[PDB]
Amino acid sequence: GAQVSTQKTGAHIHYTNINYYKDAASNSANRQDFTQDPGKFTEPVKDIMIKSLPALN
Amino acid sequence: GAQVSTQKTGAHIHYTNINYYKDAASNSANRQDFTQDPGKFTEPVKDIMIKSLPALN
Amino acid sequence: TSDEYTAGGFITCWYQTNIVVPADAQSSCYIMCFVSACNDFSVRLLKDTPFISQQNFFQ
Amino acid sequence: RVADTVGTGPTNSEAIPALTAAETGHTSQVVPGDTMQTRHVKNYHSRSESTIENFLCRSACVYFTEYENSGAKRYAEWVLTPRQAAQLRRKLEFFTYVRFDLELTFVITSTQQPSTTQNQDAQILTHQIMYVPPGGPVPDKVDSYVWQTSTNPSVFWTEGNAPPRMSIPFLSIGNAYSNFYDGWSEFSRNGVYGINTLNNMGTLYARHVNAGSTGPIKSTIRIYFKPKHVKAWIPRPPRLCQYEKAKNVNFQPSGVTTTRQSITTMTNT
Amino acid sequence: RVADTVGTGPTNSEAIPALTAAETGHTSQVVPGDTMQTRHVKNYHSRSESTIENFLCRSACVYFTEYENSGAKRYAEWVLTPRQAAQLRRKLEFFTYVRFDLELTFVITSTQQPSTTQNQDAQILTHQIMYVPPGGPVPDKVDSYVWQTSTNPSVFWTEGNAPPRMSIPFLSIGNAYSNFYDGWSEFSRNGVYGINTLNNMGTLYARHVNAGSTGPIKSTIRIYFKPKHVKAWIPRPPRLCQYEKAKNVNFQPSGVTTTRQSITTMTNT
Amino acid sequence: GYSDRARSITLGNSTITTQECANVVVGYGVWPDYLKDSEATAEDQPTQPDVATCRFYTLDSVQWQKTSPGWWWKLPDALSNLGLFGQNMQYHYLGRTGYTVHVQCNASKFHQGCLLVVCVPEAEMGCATLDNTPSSAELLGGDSAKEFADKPVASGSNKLVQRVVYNAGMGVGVGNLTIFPHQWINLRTNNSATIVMPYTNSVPMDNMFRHNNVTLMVIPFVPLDYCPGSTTYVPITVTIAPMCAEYNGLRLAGHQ
Amino acid sequence: GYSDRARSITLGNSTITTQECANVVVGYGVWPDYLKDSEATAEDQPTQPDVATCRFYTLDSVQWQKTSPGWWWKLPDALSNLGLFGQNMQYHYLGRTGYTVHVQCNASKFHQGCLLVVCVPEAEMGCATLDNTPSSAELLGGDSAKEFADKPVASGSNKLVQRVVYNAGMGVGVGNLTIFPHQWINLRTNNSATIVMPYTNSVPMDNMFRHNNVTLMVIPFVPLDYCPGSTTYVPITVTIAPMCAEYNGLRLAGHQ
Amino acid sequence: SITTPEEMIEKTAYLPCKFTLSPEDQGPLDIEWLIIILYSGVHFTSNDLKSGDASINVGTYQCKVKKAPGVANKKIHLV
Amino acid sequence: SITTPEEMIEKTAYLPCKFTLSPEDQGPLDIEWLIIILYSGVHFTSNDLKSGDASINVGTYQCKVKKAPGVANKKIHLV
Amino acid sequence: KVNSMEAYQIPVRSNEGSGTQVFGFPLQPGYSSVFSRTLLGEILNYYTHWSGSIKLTFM
Repeated sequence: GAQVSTQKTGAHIHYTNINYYKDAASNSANRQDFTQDPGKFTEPVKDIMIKSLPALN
Repeated sequence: GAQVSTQKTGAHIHYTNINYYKDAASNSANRQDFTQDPGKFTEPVKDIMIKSLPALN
Repeated sequence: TSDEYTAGGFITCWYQTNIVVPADAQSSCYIMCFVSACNDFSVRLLKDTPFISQQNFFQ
Repeated sequence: RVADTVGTGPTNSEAIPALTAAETGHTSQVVPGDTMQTRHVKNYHSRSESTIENFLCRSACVYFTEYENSGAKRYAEWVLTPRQAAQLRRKLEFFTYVRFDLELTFVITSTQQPSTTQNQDAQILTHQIMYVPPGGPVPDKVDSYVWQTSTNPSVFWTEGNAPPRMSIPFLSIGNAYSNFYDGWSEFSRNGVYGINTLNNMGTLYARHVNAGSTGPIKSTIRIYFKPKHVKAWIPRPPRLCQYEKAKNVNFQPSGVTTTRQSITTMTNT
Repeated sequence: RVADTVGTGPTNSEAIPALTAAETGHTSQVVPGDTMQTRHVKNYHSRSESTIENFLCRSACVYFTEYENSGAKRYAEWVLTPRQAAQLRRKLEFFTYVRFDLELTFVITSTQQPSTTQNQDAQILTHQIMYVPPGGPVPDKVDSYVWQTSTNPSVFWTEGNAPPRMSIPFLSIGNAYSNFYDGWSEFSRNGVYGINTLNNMGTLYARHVNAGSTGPIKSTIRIYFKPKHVKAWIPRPPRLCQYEKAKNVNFQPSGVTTTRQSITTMTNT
Repeated sequence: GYSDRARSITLGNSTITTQECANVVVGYGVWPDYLKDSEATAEDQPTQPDVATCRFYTLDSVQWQKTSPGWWWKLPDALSNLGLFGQNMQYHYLGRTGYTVHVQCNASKFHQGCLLVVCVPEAEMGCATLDNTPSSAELLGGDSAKEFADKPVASGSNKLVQRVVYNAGMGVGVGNLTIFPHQWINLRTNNSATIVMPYTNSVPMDNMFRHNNVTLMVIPFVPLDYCPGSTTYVPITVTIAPMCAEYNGLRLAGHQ
Repeated sequence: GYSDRARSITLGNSTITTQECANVVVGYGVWPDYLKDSEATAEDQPTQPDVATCRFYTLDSVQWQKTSPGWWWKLPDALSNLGLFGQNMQYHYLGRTGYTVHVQCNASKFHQGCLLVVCVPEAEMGCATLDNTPSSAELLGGDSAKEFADKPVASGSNKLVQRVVYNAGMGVGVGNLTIFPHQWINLRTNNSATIVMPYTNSVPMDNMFRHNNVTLMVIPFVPLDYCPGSTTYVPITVTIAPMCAEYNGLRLAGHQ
Repeated sequence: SITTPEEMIEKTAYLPCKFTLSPEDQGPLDIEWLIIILYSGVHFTSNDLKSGDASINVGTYQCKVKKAPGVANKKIHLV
Repeated sequence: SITTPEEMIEKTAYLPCKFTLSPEDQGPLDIEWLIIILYSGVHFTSNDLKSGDASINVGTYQCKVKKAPGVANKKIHLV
Repeated sequence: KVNSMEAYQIPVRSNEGSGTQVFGFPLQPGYSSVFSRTLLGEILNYYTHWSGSIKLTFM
């Protein structure tokens, strides 16, 4: 039950992982979660605002 | 002869195990047995008792 | 353990109507209480009890 | 998975779930939605930590004892039993009959004792732990030939390493161990009561293999039991009173519970 | 992958990306090529080190404390909390609610104390660390029976080995931990403010198992927290002021920022 | 059309009828049976008396008073001198059996009180003197009930039993004895109580003179109370039937 | 297999169980409901508290004596100061609801007596002085029962109420009150009485402070009688649950 | 935790020492006042002082409340 | 294990010291009485004292029965 | 009352009134001395947390 994942590499390879314990709080940190969604804190308006259009008309 | 099982996880992943010794008293504890049967100690009557019906009639 | 954040509430009993007996019956009675858990009950974080103690090895 | 609440509304009928007879010996199986209006609540709770295994499968100090590298006490002995301590004894005696393998751990430590001896440089100490099954020869001295351990299990251990650890299976002549025995070992009914040979697990001996130094040192061994692969039968009421002896169930009479100020007091007095 | 620059040329139109209304509460989303001519620049940069995990997942000293093998202080105790130190507290309080597992490490060290005792040869020291969950019995002395650790987790460790390390899951009764609590634990609104039982994680106890020597020694334990598997909600403004207490948010008023010489000065005064 | 209050139990040449019964409690859900081939260890052929041994035996009666603490009976000892059950345990080295225990107490509507009837496995009790162990004579009464005490017993180099009622002689809470198979005799609702117990041991059979597998306890949680002019003498009667009884190891009679 | 004598009623967070009930009387055959779109006149959106308002409220208890004439309660007034039902009628201009009324009185077999429990629509009563009209304080008791008289009341320029029992305060025969929804508490047979009343008015809703749609009357037709040594204090308890309650016209709290 | 652990009482003088116990606290309870009176298993105003009132009825007066592992103090300036 | 290790004999006085040996016990057997007599590999009443009778025929008299690893004692008050 | 069987008895009688109280205790299953020694309470005192509904039976 081995997991093969990709390593952090430069721009312009794999590693193997096996879990030994039974609790899942014993596992290693999730360092490869690169999900973003800034539209909650930024631009949180009810009506959408187009960039080229005047904010108030 | 590896065994892949599921780890304890929250609500709302696997781990691997291999036995090394020959006796089976050398194995790890069975922590995932979630079998229940409380009807021996509780409700141990010869005639079944329905909830909505009077206990004695 | 005792905690004011996780307070549980209060359980009380009152006389809806009086106890009524005939002549030659005892007007004083007793009631008994039993406590059991429902099928949605569970516990967590196994720890040592504050009920048993020891000062020397039992013999 | 623990049960989930079912939603209910108002009722007016001859169905009476709240009324019963406790004289039957039966625990009522009423849900909250039998006596009130309830919403639907999916429950994700799990009773995983309440299993007999998880409840019992932790290491516990059951005994500790000392010995010296010089003087009268050169070796230690102890008849294996979990009734000497309070905590594991009280957990185990939730049941009448148990059946488990054992995991055994040792914590051995040494301390230098006060003396007037001078120029003391100490070498590393190795310890021997020997288990004698019931019936075998026992060591009358530190240098006794029985330490040859031809058949008896032995564990040699040098200070500074990991603690020694071994697995012991179920050794009872009977099908299950017994926490309680209402009877005598003599058919006449004379002799000691509550004593039998079902849970006899032999004796433990401990010594220094070398003396190490020209000055006095004292070692202590602490023994740890961990039950594994557990089975248990017949639940029993928890021990209300303080244990007094290791061999029997003797006790001193104690109040059913603590006392408050009155029957309507919401605090503990 | 971070965004890539788009190439643009000259413009003359009624499109006005540079003009907006900040009163709306909306951050403008203008690229450089909205107000100047730009070339095409593919960008290979990555925001991998700015994830909440990488930002929080490093070990940090949160507390350290001492005990001796002789004298009044034979054992140490500490209520687990990350608010005693400044650095991890300030990083964690970027958010209102967090949810994480913990990785716990210990660094235990010993030092010989000055004395007139002679012929001192010391044996190796073993230490016991015991975690008591909130509600359980606590040790009144070094030899207290509670050190039996029948159920409470314990870690034995001998000087010279690797540091001990264990994993602790999310233990909150509430869905998420709380860094801030605007309220009281009393419905009356009397009593201490900003205090609740959501983030109570129990107490830690530490002792010498053996005394080792005939002369005095003093040990120190340092505790290290590492958050794992992190989730966080509601971003908060960083702490401008110097922390004063562990239990509350009290502070001393401080300037919004540093002061320069004038509004056109390009240096820091 | 019948009443769940009326029940009749027939065993051997005996039959008991009760017009006011709560129901029957069945051990741990297990009806008694005989030992099977894949669970045995002793190799000789067993004897099964059946109708001769499996039948109701009625013991002496005790009087429920307004201040009575309670009574106890070791099941194997209780029937050790009664009929062919007693003879068969006298001539054999190993025995095996279950029980049907029926407790009886009637009174009028005015009479009030409640008794707990419980079958406790391995009811190992403690001596008043901490060093000593309780004497056999003190622990066992073959043809007579053993009585609990209300006040604590004094420990003066004796072999007595700590028969404190609120500790049930076993140093445990008396209100927690409900885990064990049990029924309640409530004078306003109940008349009798019935428990069917299977064979409970860690070994397949056992010697029946040096070991008591189960003990019957009757304890009044609510005292007996009546106004003047009502009957003042109220007895309690116990009737016990062995079930699926088998014996191995035939030899000269006696226990030594 | 069950007994028609045992009934359980569950409303909101409350539940009532009676082991000795005659049955349930249902208004005029009409179970309470909410107002429909084709019967309404007021146009704003109504509020429906449900579990918060529809639930059992228990009032003070009265003592049944050997010479008691009877008691009366205006339903809207009775619960005007009780919980969220009271708050909702305080902040609103229009309300609409039905009721479940449960009357309770237990006694032993020896105790004898019979009570009529009746829900009377528009129980408009008369003053002792012919020119005047009965005072509000005399007609209404929010947290207390109003008592009938046996002797006629004296008319001397006052605003009292002719509370004669044999005229039911409404100048009509008391034995003819049976047309209205009713049940009889007969101590030898009955224990409690239950009526489910729907909303009864000539208008779709009404203001609940200046109009009482229904009045509950409890009248002993046979007196209470017991021989010496029996319990002498016998109470009567009244429990009322609003049903399908809705409110319109939100404004500042108060009635003026 | 003691409520208002710093205050000045200017004036029979009532010195408040109301306290709270953490779930972790489980050791024996010990109460001490300083300048005078000690409570172990000037006069205290509450018979049920164990519940959480360590107030007393009479420089700087210090109230020390100790339940292992928690330790709390309160300083009051009586003028 | 000695039977009834605490008793008072009030009165030739017979002091009982009947004992039992655990399967574990295998060391040499040594019997000692205190106040007097010692048995190693007042007068003992049993010729076969090794079988399990350490009784003797004659303050507090203590019977010590030692077979490694088991050790048992019995105190008798002779009046 | 604790050193007797009277701790388990709840007294009731015939009153010259109605609406008086019979008993009251808080919802503290493992901490209150009313519950802490019951079979549920003994089990609870091995665990830091608890959740679920409870059943009180009165006879």
